[PDB]
Amino acid sequence: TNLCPFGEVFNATTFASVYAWNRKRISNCVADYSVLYNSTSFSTFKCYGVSPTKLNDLCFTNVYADSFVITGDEVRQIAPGQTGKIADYNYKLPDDFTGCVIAWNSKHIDAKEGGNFNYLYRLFRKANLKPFERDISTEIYQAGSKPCNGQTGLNCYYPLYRYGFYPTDGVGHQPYRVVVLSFELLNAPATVCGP
Amino acid sequence: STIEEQAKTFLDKFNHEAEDLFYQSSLASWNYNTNITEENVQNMNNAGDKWSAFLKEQSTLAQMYPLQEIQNLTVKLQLQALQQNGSSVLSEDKSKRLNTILNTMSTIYSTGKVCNPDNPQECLLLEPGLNEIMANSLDYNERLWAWESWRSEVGKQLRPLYEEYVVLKNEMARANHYEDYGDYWRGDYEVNGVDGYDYSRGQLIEDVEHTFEEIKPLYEHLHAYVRAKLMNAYPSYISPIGCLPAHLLGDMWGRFWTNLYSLTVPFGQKPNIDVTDAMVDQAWDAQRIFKEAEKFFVSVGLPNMTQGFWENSMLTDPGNVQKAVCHPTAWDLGKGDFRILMCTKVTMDDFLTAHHEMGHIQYDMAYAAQPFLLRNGANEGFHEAVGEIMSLSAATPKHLKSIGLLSPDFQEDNETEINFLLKQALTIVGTLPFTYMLEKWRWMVFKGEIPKDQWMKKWWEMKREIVGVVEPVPHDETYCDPASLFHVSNDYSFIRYYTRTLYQFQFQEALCQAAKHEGPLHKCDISNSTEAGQKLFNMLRLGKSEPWTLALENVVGAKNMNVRPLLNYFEPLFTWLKDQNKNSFVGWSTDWSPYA
Ligand SMILES: *[C@@H]1O[C@H](CO)[C@@H](O[C@@H]2O[C@H](CO)[C@@H](O)[C@H](O)[C@H]2NC(C)=O)[C@H](O)[C@H]1NC(C)=O
Ligand SMILES: *[C@@H]1O[C@H](CO)[C@@H](O[C@@H]2O[C@H](CO)[C@@H](O)[C@H](O)[C@H]2NC(C)=O)[C@H](O)[C@H]1NC(C)=O
Ligand SMILES: *[C@@H]1O[C@H](CO)[C@@H](O)[C@H](O)[C@H]1NC(C)=O
Ligand SMILES: *[C@@H]1O[C@H](CO)[C@@H](O)[C@H](O)[C@H]1NC(C)=O
Ligand SMILES: *[C@@H]1O[C@H](CO)[C@@H](O)[C@H](O)[C@H]1NC(C)=O
Ligand SMILES: *[C@@H]1O[C@H](CO)[C@@H](O)[C@H](O)[C@H]1NC(C)=O
Ligand SMILES: [Zn+2]
Repeated sequence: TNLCPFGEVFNATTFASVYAWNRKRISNCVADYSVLYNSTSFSTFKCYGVSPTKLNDLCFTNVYADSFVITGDEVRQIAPGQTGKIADYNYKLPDDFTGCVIAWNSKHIDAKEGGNFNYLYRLFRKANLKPFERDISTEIYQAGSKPCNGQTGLNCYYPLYRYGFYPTDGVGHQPYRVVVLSFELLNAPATVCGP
Repeated sequence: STIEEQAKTFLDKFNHEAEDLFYQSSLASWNYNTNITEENVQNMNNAGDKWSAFLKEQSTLAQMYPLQEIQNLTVKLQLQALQQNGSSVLSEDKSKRLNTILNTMSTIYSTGKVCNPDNPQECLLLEPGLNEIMANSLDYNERLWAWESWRSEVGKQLRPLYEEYVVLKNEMARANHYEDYGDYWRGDYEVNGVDGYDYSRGQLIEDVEHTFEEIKPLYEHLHAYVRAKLMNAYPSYISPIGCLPAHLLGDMWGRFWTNLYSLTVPFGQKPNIDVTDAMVDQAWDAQRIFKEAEKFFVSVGLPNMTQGFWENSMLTDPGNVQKAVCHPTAWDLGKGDFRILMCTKVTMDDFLTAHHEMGHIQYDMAYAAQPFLLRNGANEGFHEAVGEIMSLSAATPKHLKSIGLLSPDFQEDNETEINFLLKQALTIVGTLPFTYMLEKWRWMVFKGEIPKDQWMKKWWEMKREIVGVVEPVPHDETYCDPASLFHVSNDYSFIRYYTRTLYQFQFQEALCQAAKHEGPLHKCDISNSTEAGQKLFNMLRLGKSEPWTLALENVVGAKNMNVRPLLNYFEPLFTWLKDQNKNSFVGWSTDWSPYA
């Protein structure tokens, strides 16, 4: 008689930045997934391996709830087979992703006059991200060939740069809170089903 | 590990750091131009100084990426606009005096006041004092006074400052590998590295003079037509073979002959359009003017204005809580922010400029996906050209009766069309000889073909010959008459208004060609034809990424500026002017003067 704590993920006080996206696994509970789609309050509700068609009637071993904050035109990159600064360097979904991508505009909380710069992202990286990999490194990105020695400079840039979230920003630049539900199946006890 | 890939990463850091610094620049500049205060002035200056100091920071670092080893053209363009030294290759002391000249020359222009010797109690500035006299009065001496006293009391103050303005601007120009400051301005049209669409700086002057030679037949018959019409309003002053006196041209400089319509209307007993009053009876306001303009663009397949546009832009006068710069502007602040600052009233002139200003936003929103340094028109004349074509399609009765603003039973005949085209020629055709002659004077002054002790003699030598306009009072070298215009004393290129005129009729012809238009070109209205809006959008989304020679062909089908579409727009008037001048004298003699 334990419902899966989705309120701790969606209704959380503060959200993580996409470079340090926060994963919270959910197990041994009951999930009413149709509650999320029967809300009409989400900007993006796209499922890729599961169907939002009242298919809480199935079980999964473990489902993970990744959450972060990105721009409006950057939630397009939260999808299988996508590229870009978020998809390549911050958060990557597999080409055979099985789950749902949920997002909603949050300019009313994550934007303030004068600019909200608490959220940031990764702009440079020596290689792309494999699916569900996270990088929270702060090592200086060597663009040239001279050793940066841990210093910014010519062709040596700090990898993490800030988001500017103003209330007058366009919809494409406004902060959007994203939650990714990744359902996983193994030869395992199939913890979470949900009636 | 190429210089090209190292520049792509350098441009990545630039495009992301400049977005917020440029946003803070204009977001603070917006709160001044709407809530004018010395507090908001310094907020506009502090935010604007840090942005310009950032542009200097990145430019010197961008200099360390030589374009000789780079081959990607879009990477070349962003670095070129960034590697631009500009006002910084000068010394650190004559850069301050150069700006001190620019700030003082602009101050004398905007604060200049003159008074009449018959009642010195009231004193008039240019706006709205002297401009109203030059645009409404039929008194020869009242126009002569306001004309002469402006250049004799503020223009003479600018002659020493302009003489020092020419040398400092030329020192900065040649220090940036240019021939002169005029050759620095012509660089906006230069294209290198694209074989088949290359266009150098010297090629502009040859093309400007070439297309201008094919306009003179139309301008001469327009010049001779109004000259006979002006002879009826000024009988003892005009001569049927001489040039037109400068103070009888509609405004202070004669840049536009628009206000001469009441004196030169062909069929003045035919009804004017002037939908202004019909807007007041229908309880129109500022929002409905722009809301109707939005529906014009969505009819040709263009997106609707952003939600922040209606939320943030100021569309009417503040209402006695603030004071603003009511000059119509279109704002591209970055971060997907677009605004329009214009204190609109219920007027047909404001209803058309609303379509003109919203046309800028549609251009601004189209190249938003482009990198920061490529978010601008193809050249200087592209942005203002796409704005005019929106008012052209909106001003025709084909569009006015469509939105229910003109009574459907309007006597639309061949006489009303001549009145409309004559009104159009006074504004459009009348400014071309004024624009070209003014810019070429500055072109030859910057190179040095006009000595300092003969500035005003050669200025009026080309006024009499090229423009067909003679001064009413002889001016020695103590005068500075070109600087009595805004664009000359405020450091602005002026040839942009010439190419803008020719671009807007190459655009309109090509759009109406794909908009299923039958009949004369001047009666076209591209709305409801999404095929025309798509052919226009294919060029707006490019921005500065591809050369203007290629971007022009994406719509018109020609790789260079063409004058034929302009002449065909006014040919129903051209042939009408030919017969109305059968017993008149077309042309002018340079030796005649109203002072003899
Ligand atoms: C110049 O560089 C740009 C930037 O990489 C090249 O364009 C891009 O093409 C890739 C696919 O290879 C896309 O993922 C990018 O989104 C494109 N970016 C832009 C800005 O167009 C372009 O092809 C290069 N030009 C040449 C001639 O090689
Ligand atoms: C911009 O200005 C700088 C100087 O301010 C120009 O650079 C010089 O570059 C040469 C190499 O070609 C050096 O030998 C000089 O020492 C540099 N001068 C200084 C003061 O450092 C640069 O070429 C200019 N770039 C453009 C595009 O005009
Ligand atoms: C979040 O809170 C709102 C009310 O504040 C509630 O309607 C919604 O169901 C909550 N979401 C979750 C996932 O519990
Ligand atoms: C104008 O700016 C001042 C401070 O610079 C502010 O106190 C005032 O509220 C502003 N006016 C409006 C109408 O926003
Ligand atoms: C704006 O464009 C959208 C396109 O998705 C359309 O659905 C909407 O009705 C338009 N609104 C207006 C006011 O034009
Ligand atoms: C465009 O079409 C609509 C209906 O489809 C019509 O109401 C409107 O008057 C048309 N405008 C023009 C300029 O043809
Ligand atoms: Zn404009």
